[PDB]
Amino acid sequence: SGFRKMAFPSGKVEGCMVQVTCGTTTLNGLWLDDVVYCPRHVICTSEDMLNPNYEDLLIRKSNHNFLVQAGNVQLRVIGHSMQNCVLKLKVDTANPKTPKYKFVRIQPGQTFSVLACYNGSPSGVYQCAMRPNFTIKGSFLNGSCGSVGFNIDYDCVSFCYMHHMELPTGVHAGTDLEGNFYGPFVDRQTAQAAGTDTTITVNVLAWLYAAVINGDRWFLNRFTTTLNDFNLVAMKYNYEPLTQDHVDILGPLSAQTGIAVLDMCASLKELLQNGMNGRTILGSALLEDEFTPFDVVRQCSGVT
Amino acid sequence: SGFRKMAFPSGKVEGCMVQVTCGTTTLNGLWLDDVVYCPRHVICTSEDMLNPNYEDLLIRKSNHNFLVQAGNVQLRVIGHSMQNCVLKLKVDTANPKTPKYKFVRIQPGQTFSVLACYNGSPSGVYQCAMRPNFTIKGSFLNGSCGSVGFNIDYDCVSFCYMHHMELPTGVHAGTDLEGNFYGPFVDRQTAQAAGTDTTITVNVLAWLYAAVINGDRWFLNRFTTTLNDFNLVAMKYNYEPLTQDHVDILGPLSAQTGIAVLDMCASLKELLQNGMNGRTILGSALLEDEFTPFDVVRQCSGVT
Ligand SMILES: *[C@@]1(O)C(=O)N(Cc2ccc(OC)c(OC)c2)c2c(C)cc(Br)cc21
Ligand SMILES: *[C@@]1(O)C(=O)N(Cc2ccc(OC)c(OC)c2)c2c(C)cc(Br)cc21
Repeated sequence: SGFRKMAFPSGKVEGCMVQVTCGTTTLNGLWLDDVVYCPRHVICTSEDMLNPNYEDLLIRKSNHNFLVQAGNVQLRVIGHSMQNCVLKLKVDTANPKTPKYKFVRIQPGQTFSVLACYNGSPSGVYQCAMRPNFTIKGSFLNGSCGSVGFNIDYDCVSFCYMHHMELPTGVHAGTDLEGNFYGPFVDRQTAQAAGTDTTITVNVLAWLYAAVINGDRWFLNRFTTTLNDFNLVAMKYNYEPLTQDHVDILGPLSAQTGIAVLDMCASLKELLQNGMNGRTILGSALLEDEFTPFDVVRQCSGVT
Repeated sequence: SGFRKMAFPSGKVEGCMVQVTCGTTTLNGLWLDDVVYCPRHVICTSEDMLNPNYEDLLIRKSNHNFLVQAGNVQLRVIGHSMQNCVLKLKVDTANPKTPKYKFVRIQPGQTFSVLACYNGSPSGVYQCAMRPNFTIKGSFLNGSCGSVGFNIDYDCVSFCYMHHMELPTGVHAGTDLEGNFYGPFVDRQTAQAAGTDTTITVNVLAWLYAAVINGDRWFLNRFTTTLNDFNLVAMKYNYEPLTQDHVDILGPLSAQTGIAVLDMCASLKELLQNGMNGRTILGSALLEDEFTPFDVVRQCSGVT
């Protein structure tokens, strides 16, 4: 029992972190097989980042200009190329610590672990979610670029995120491992609007099921609702519309607890319309949306 | 920017997790050098755990009765001994993945990372605190015993906690790595009272400084207080008394932000007497006490 914001064990990812230097800029790289992946803004200077011509800036760089260091061993760069907003540096040695891995593009509302790194060295790991507006509310300082987000399925690391920038609003933006930005963001120091964010409804409901499984039941009520009535409420409180797909993915939690999805929706509707009244759920005084139904199932069953 | 409940990278600890089996009981062990550390209740059956005579139960066991498995390789047990509530199994091979390590007994209010494990396999990592009442509000299921709590200072892993049991109130109890329980707990299925818990005052104030450093300033006020007046308030709201030592440890945060400790105490006093009024601080609607001044400094400076 107990419910925590749990990250994946970061070991398999720690073994991939390297330091990438290009001119005077240093950030983190991801060494998988004989390729080092890092944000392409590593080739920029402060002046360049206003409106950089990446193709032109990369043309002034040769393999020997990219200094890749794994811990304290230098890697020999034999090739370089840009794919969207990432640089792929071919090294002459395959990472002996390369775990089994996939590159996956996550959907908004999905969660992942972040291994924050500085100078190629890991500093901390935390669990977060891709916000519906394609930002992540992480903890990143200058030097953290190239830190990655990932999930782990038994022995396979699915890399989903690479950190590229901080928005003026303190939220974070980045790409998948093919260099495609999540959201409308570009790797420039320009005016960039993070869209309207909403609350991940299916995740809040999954967290309400995690609360019941752990003893926090005060919010359960004598009411039910319909998907349409619940969606009027979710719309009013800037919550994502709940779909039949979301209802279906809550099925195992509904079966374990014996609480129908629509009955749990009526609890959430009452919590939205009335607040917590100075009470807590799983040690939180707000409605938590960074646990998916899969995360709740995994944590509550003990998947390793 | 951004502030997260961050755990240490778990890699160095993942390399130490093994599975320990004794008869029909399986739990986790910690393999450091040629010694495997695990909770001594591994030698018990459900009937034994009412009032077990550990000395007598250990006498019915030989080196060959302790089955230690590291991933999928069997370790040869050449010695066994009990130290307080832990079993130390001498194996014929030193763990090649043994990081630089220390065994430390943490103080109440101090924080640490937990690597939750089942069958010797890591499932997740989270940050938590040793509660003033010597319990931890973790996330542990049956099979998690032997999971460890740790801190990391550059390359050194300081092991502080080993998980032994769940209290009827869903909170967790365990020992340091010498087998000494934190708190009044014993490794028996008996009536065990977790004392009165209080809020870690210095940690809440450290988290208020983390909020100011990150933009959340609404709670700052035009007031100041004295240590004695603040302590009357802390006493009323079941908060730990603030000491001059706590004031001193908040010094670097006081210097960075330019907000005197007693001025921040007056903000906390107003928050305690008036509540949040439906507002949030670092994405939380309650006063967070699981970040020490050292954790805030580390996260806000970028220590790897
Ligand atoms: C990351 O470590 C950086 O290299 N970095 C500098 C930077 C990143 C991105 C952009 O524009 C898209 C600019 O524009 C000038 C600079 C940086 C910063 C500043 C913040 C964080 Br958090 C991580 C990184
Ligand atoms: C841990 O993995 C266990 O082995 N385990 C069983 C258990 C532990 C401790 C005690 O008494 C002190 C008893 O008494 C019967 C059984 C267990 C349990 C039940 C819960 C959690 Br969480 C972890 C572990």
